[PDB]
Amino acid sequence: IIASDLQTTKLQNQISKIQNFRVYFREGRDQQWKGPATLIWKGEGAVVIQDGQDLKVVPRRKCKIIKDY
Amino acid sequence: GFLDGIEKAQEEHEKYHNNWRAMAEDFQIPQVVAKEIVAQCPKCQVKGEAMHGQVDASPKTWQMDCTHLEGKVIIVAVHVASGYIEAEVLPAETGKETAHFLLKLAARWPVKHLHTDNGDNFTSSAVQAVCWWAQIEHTFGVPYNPQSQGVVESMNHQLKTIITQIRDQAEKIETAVQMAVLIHNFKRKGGIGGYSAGERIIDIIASDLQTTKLQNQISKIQNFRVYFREGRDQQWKGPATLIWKGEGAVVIQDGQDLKVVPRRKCKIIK
Amino acid sequence: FLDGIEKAQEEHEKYHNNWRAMAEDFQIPQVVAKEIVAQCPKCQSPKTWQMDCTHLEGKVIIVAVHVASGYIEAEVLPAETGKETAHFLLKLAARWPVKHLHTDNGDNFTSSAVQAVCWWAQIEHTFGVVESMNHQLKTIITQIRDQAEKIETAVQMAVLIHNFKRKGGIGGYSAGERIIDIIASDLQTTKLQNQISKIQNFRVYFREGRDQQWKGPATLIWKGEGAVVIQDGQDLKVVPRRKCKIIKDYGR
Amino acid sequence: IWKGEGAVVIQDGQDLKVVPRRKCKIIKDYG
Amino acid sequence: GFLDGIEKAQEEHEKYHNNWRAMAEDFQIPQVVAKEIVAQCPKCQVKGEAMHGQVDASPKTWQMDCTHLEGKVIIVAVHVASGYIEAEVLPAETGKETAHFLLKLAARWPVKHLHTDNGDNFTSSAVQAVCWWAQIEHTFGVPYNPQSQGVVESMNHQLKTIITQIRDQAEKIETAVQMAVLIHNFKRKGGIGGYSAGERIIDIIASDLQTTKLQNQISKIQNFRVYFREGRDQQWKGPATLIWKGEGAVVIQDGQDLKVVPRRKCKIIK
Amino acid sequence: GFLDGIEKAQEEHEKYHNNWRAMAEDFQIPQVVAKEIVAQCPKCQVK
Amino acid sequence: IWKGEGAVVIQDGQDLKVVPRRKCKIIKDYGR
DNA sequence: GCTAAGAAAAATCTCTACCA
DNA sequence: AACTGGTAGAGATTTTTCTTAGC
DNA sequence: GCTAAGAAAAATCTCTACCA
DNA sequence: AACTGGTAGAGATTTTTCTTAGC
Ligand SMILES: O=C(NCc1c(F)cc(F)cc1F)c1cn2c(c(O)c1=O)C(=O)N1[C@H]3CC[C@H](C3)O[C@@H]1C2
Ligand SMILES: O=C(NCc1c(F)cc(F)cc1F)c1cn2c(c(O)c1=O)C(=O)N1[C@H]3CC[C@H](C3)O[C@@H]1C2
Ligand SMILES: [Cl-]
Ligand SMILES: [Cl-]
Ligand SMILES: [Mg+2]
Ligand SMILES: [Mg+2]
Ligand SMILES: [Mg+2]
Ligand SMILES: [Mg+2]
Ligand SMILES: [Zn+2]
Ligand SMILES: [Zn+2]
Ligand SMILES: [Zn+2]
Ligand SMILES: [Zn+2]
Repeated sequence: IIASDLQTTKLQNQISKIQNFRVYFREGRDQQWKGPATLIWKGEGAVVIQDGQDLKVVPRRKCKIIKDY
Repeated sequence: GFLDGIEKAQEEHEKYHNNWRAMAEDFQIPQVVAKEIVAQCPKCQVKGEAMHGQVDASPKTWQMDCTHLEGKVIIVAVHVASGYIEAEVLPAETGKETAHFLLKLAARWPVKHLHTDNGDNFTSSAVQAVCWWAQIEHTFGVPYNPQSQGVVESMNHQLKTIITQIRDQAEKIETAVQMAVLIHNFKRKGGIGGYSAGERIIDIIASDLQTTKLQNQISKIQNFRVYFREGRDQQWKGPATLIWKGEGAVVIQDGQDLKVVPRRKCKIIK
Repeated sequence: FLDGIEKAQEEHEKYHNNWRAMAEDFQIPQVVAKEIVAQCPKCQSPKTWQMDCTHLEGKVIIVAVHVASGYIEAEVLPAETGKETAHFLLKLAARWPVKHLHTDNGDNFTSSAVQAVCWWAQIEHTFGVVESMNHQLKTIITQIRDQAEKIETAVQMAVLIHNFKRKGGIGGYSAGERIIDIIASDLQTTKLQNQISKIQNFRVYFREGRDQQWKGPATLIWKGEGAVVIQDGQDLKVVPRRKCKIIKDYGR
Repeated sequence: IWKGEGAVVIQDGQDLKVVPRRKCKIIKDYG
Repeated sequence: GFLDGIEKAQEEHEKYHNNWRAMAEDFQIPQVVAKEIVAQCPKCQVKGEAMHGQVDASPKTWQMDCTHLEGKVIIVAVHVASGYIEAEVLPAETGKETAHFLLKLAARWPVKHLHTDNGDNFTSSAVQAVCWWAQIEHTFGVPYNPQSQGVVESMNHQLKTIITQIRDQAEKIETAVQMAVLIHNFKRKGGIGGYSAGERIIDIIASDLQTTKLQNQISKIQNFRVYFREGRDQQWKGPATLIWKGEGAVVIQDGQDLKVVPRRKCKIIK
Repeated sequence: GFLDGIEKAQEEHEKYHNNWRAMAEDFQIPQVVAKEIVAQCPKCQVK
Repeated sequence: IWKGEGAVVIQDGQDLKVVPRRKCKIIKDYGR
């Protein structure tokens, strides 16, 4: 009972430290910097982010991705 | 110690928005802590990561755009792998004329992939119907990012410089556009092979067809299955087709995927 | 090497092979094989187009055909004057290499506008395949007529079906594959001819075995890392580089 | 060496490598 | 031969405007002749030589410009060697207010050289009168070339980003401009010495004064005249002052010009 | 961010006097700040 | 006090003295 | 007769503006 | 979760080619 | 007691947008 | 004949510093 709780907390710790990133992006006709969003997919050249239950594709030249220590 | 310095640095950044070198020198905290104080601020974070991507350059990809010259509308298509240009003057910038231009282009050359921006004539039901009938995959760029279509905007620049060079030899603008297309395609050399654009599109399409037929004839008479050992765990994967054996490594095909495996981790079976 | 050159000369003396086949079979370079063909007395078009006008549903269809492959470019004209014919010819010459044009003695084909376009684009025009291609295109146009609304759409859809969907002939190819193969073969021949003239502007003095006197001026054919192929006395022979001296020749 | 559907095997200076198809140009290069 | 090829290449370029690689391959002429055929054409020659210059960065040079923000007029001056900024909001873009701004700047700091563009407020009789009274040399840039004043346009960019960072802490725009000047001058570090802009202007001006006084005291007690031999002809030039003698070369002053002469070509005389 | 982890690690060491690798692994803070939290305590010693 | 390429200046017993680097071991101190 | 200096000519590398 | 800057010319630097003086 | 592997932390290098 | 692009931040790669296992 206790051992399964320890193993579950270890696996959830690894899963929580894999892909919890924040994205600040720049989009629109007047290109303003907008708030945080969640990274979904990251390819070379562009990223797919989820912001306010809307999917957007941003080039990596117009975004900043913040990790966790 | 520096824990009270960390609290003072948070108050100071909340007022003045220092960068990390100013806080790490004024309050004598380490640089990881000052970098975290700046990185947890939303009023900062206004800068991108300073790189460029690379566009798709397959042997059947075309890019398309519209430009303006003397109150007319020119539409330009470019073959990406060679630099080969087709261009025309439209009476209007509607979707019907863009669909007719795309249908003539597909009737002349093999088109399998089209890349455009998000203009109103390209996001149209007529263009969608022509792409459905002629079996073309249409992709659009990220909005307000002209670097996604870099080749056709570079060719907009080249076409306009040639038109100002030969402008006084024609009466109308449409004659001058077709003369500039001829000068670009056949009278300018230099590039990958020292070619012009017409010689390069002939070489690219002919080499594509010849190399598919050659490796069809090669693969239909093969033998020598290969069993190989790879992965993070030293497992054994299934039947792989040997393609080429070199002095140092071998080339195998597994699940229509090509892999280069060294000679120690594989065995050939007749 | 020299065994391959002698075998290629004997085989050409029997059967008169071509230079691509001899270069692939006997494993010699292509400039040597081209010289073997060029020395034979018994061994000595990719850019010609035909144009015509036809009628359909009160509209004028103008058709150009590439003769060596059967490749088609068509259009629908607003009238049958010489200005629209000159504009169609200028577009065709802008997209494909056109050097020889064959037409009939029509009015719009014999005009000052067509004459000025042929002068600017350097085309040889001759007045007298297109009729067979017009009949085949019109059978396709009546076959796919109900899939389109206008006549220009049906014309371009029939051009696509003719060029890329109908296969036949010897190997079973369409017309687009045949025109690209023909033009690529001509491009290979012209590039090799440029290399041949640039190499053959030299001259070779060679020193034969067990002689200390230099021989006559032999023309250079091929220059390798360790071998040199020369022509002398209507004979080809291979001399190594340690007994050769290559000098420029000014014999225009 | 081999041209696949989404990858190309090339030999560059006695080094075999696998490049994507969209990053290659295959010529015969008369010259 | 290729002499008839040269005549054909001239006719062909007159019609089509080929580049030199196309003519050198089609007509088989050498590349020097084809380069000359292109270089003698006026319809070509539309391209610059692809380099950048470097601006004057003496320790008493200032650059100045005007920018716009929310319907106001900001005027910015920058000290070039340190990056030190003064900025204000003007009621209008006339020459009277620009002359008053320049007079306050000259009353605060030592100004000897001013560089501006060709705006109407800078090419003015009031600015000319202030520069005459305060003994400032005014230079103007090449017209419609903003790269001549590169430092002050870079600082226009930095000032606007800081103003958007601290905008919600002030009511008016003038308070926000002065808060941004304080944040730039004293709260941002990194550069030549790891300094801010205020520490760097203090270091530059203080080191200038100290090094002049030190070498005045050094040069007033010198001796050791030097006779040296240089030039394309092995001549002898006149009395030169020895400044420093190093292991390998010596430093001499001749006609207020500094020269580094090796030790073989000189003799020291007491 | 780990600055809230710094405040929580200070409270946790004031109660239980943890070692520095334990605080660095549990609160996800760097090792320099964890050694400093141990170093400012008069009863403890980083070893 | 000072760490040189070959010398080290230390304070001990209200006295300053110079010890060479071959007879010294420098360790971090956590004595806040 | 053979080598090598010296200059001409060709090839390769870095960097810029413009494309709504 | 499946996207992306590129082209061509102007000089600068390095390498290859060609003629002739000298032993 | 001394060395060295391994990881954390700091320093240096390349490249981008924006400034009418 | 006397003029001229620059600044600062985001990652990537390399170097220095610090703790601990092992002989
Ligand atoms: O800024 C443009 N070019 C200049 C440029 C470049 F080419 C390449 C670069 F790397 C940088 C550049 F600055 C440019 C802008 N737009 C369009 C263009 O085609 C276009 O070339 C376009 O069609 N649209 C439609 C889709 C939505 C609406 C109409 O706005 C956009 C705006
Ligand atoms: O294009 C400008 N900046 C952007 C920019 C840059 F900063 C630096 C770059 F390397 C490139 C850039 F594109 C710009 C233009 N002008 C003036 C500016 O100050 C100015 O910054 C200005 O004052 N004048 C006056 C003098 C005559 C009239 C009024 O037109 C000019 C126009
Ligand atoms: Cl767009
Ligand atoms: Cl100006
Ligand atoms: Mg567009
Ligand atoms: Mg565009
Ligand atoms: Mg200005
Ligand atoms: Mg300005
Ligand atoms: Zn901040
Ligand atoms: Zn024959
Ligand atoms: Zn020209
Ligand atoms: Zn404690």
